[PDB]
Amino acid sequence: IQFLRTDDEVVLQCTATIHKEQQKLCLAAEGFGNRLCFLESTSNSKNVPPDLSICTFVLEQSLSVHRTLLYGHAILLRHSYSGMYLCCLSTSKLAFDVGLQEDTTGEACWWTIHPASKQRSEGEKVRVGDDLILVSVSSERYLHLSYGNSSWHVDAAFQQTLWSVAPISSGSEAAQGYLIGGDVLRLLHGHMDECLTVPSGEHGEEQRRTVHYEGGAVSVHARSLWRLETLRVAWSGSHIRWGQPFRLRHVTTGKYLSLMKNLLLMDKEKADVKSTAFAFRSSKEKVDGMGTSEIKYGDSICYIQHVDTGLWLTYQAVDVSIQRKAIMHHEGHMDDGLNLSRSQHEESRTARVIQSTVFLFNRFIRGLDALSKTIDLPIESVSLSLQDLIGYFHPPDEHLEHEDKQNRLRALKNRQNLFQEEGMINLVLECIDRLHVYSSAAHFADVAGREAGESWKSILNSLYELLAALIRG
Repeated sequence: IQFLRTDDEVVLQCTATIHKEQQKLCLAAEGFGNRLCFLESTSNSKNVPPDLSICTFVLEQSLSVHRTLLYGHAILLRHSYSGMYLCCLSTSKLAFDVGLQEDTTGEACWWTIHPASKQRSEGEKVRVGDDLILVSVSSERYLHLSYGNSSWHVDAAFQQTLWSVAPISSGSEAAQGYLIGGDVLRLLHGHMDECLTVPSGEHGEEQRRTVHYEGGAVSVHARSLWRLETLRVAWSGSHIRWGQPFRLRHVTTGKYLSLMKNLLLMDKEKADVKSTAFAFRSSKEKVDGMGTSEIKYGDSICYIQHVDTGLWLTYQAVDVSIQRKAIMHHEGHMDDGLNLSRSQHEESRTARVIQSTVFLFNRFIRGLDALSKTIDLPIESVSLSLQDLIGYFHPPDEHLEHEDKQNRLRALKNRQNLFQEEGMINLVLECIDRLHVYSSAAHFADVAGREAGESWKSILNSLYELLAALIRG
């Protein structure tokens, strides 16, 4: 029986009815070019990996109207995926939209926690697996589950929804330097200065599915980053222990490492447990809460094992083809030992930004191609993504202090490098080329609709500006 404390990470869950069956849905948001919260299912996990990373919130503050959450407290929920804050927005007749904003000033980002039943009282400690009611301080409406146009949405309304809080991680008891569920990391043969990765961003989607080890500069690039995702929901951010099963998500392409007898990255929808579950072992020799920390970054030598087969993740020596292909084998090599290395928050965020940008721009491009031959043409998301991307690359305002300026400048070079290495310049150029097929905003509108026509020039101007950001000194 555990209590919630600040700096704890949680998923907010509600129960809904789908195909006449109660399914538990999780509160989620992206925050890259979309601010609105939505709902993420945890169904069929034995066959479809859940996307827990967009659903995860950190309990940042908790006060009277690390500290234990009490009923009656106002709390501030930091979305882990974006660094933005759950808030009651002023858009939507009597409901408001719920989403993310940067600004924690004002009452909009604050939520009071209330008993679901007489079982709990104000000032009492919030227990893990207590069903909560959450009230917006700014609007006095409940965090609410609603039905509309054949789907479930989240809004702020004067009707109640019970939310359960599932604990993910507890930052106040996360041992420093140890592997934690949901970590973004690299996997290295340190002696070889090689890391586990996939072919570069100048190859197409189907060409980017194969996995190999590569030395040199990839060890600071986005394509060598992986997210480790455990099989459980509750305590998905607990310490990883030897032999505990997990999936490895390739961040920059979103695909999951899978065994067919070859290794291949597979779409979410194809990523079943038997083919995608691996574990760390400390050699190849024949619970609830954070748990005991066991696997140390930099220090532990780790062997990756496929669970259903027992086979070892290993390499194929180069025959007398430069790079060593990743393969599965019952013996492997005496120097198979992986050294784990934790991703910096910056490169980690940038890799996630790139993967959602690529996904959105690819939809945009496919929409444009369909126009020139029921079309999905996300003009609004494209426009907002481009505004966030241009902010992401904003040069430090000349008014900042020295080290504050130098740190932003260092961060900017890293973002530019990572984007460039993932082929983002050519992606931006391909969007420009497709929009340039049109003579004018009116030409585009005649074909794609008024709204599209009214964003043609502004999207183009943003693409040009982003391009300039992607190459400036």
